[PDB]
Amino acid sequence: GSHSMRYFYTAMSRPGRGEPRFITVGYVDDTLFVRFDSDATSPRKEPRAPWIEQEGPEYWDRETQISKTNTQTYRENLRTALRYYNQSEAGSHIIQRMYGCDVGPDGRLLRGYDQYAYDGKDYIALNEDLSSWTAADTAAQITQRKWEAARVAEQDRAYLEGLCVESLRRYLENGKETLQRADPPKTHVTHHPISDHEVTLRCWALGFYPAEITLTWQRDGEDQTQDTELVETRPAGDRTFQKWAAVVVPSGEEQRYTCHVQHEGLPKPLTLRWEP
Amino acid sequence: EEYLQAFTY
Amino acid sequence: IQRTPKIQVYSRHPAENGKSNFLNCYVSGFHPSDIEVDLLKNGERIEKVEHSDLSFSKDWSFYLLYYTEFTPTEKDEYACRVNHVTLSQPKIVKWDRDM
Repeated sequence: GSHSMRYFYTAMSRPGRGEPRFITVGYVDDTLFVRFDSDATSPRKEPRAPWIEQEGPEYWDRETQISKTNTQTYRENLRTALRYYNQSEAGSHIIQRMYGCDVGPDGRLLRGYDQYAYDGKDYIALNEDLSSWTAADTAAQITQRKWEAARVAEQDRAYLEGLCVESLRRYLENGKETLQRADPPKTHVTHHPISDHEVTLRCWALGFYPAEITLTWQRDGEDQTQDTELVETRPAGDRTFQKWAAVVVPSGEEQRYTCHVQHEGLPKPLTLRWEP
Repeated sequence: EEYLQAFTY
Repeated sequence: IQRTPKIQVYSRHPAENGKSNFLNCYVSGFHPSDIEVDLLKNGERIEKVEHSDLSFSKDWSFYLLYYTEFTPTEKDEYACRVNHVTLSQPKIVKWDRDM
């Protein structure tokens, strides 16, 4: 179906401990495929998925050069942000960026992104029009003015509508074995008595790809949103993900509860019950 | 693939 | 501002005593990015634990997976110990093969 490519930059200052560290990771959907760390012994863009190893040396050189220039760029960005926020050079600060494109089943651009953060807060973001900016505050408005004058949005848009979708289409083809395979969750419900009159029903989803999933408990067909313990979807470390949802239920009422599972890998949503 | 956005803040 | 890590300790595959597996500690939702994460076997630090490349969610909060090969047994206790600027003391979360 639809697919995404995203690059994630983290630039972290560390006064007294060297120049700011710059890290990039690239994903297609929920699959990491490339990394860069300025603290590496000989920093370069490195493959993290088999299907990207196909790319010739020129790709790796070009990609490495971008990241190496970014290390210097984001060091300047950090220095600039200190001035814009009247901050001292004693503190550690973080700039983040996430950019990329979403394509439809036909590979056409659905939408592009380019968002920046400072110390975990929105700073500036390219609007969906790929022509204009939303600045979060008066400091980011200064960047906005510079970027407007420098036609940054036009360069972003050229990338988002061109290379971003073109390279993502190629990655999807090269990695079709995996990037175009959904793995459905393996599911079950466990039962643990809490006390004589309360029991925990826990609905498990394991081994699924991609990470998007919905797990919900209903009591008598009514969603138990407020009473469900839902953990964050978590990486198993073999590309797949795990999640569970739990409710505490009155003893003897277990059968009034149903677990509902939606996942792209499932032909239809699943209903599970405690199977004593 | 990335592209180089070289304009600073 | 600062955000405290969410912590989950779990295995890659369902735990089966005497069967090799992976012990994972997933830390998420935290900011800033500096974090200290140890995997413990019977209260002692496991050597040579690996971790994922630093990345973050749409809300800018960071996440990392720390992991080591391990063979669960009946007797052996496992845990994750996490420190972060938001924590006045390191947090220990015990592994529970049902969580």
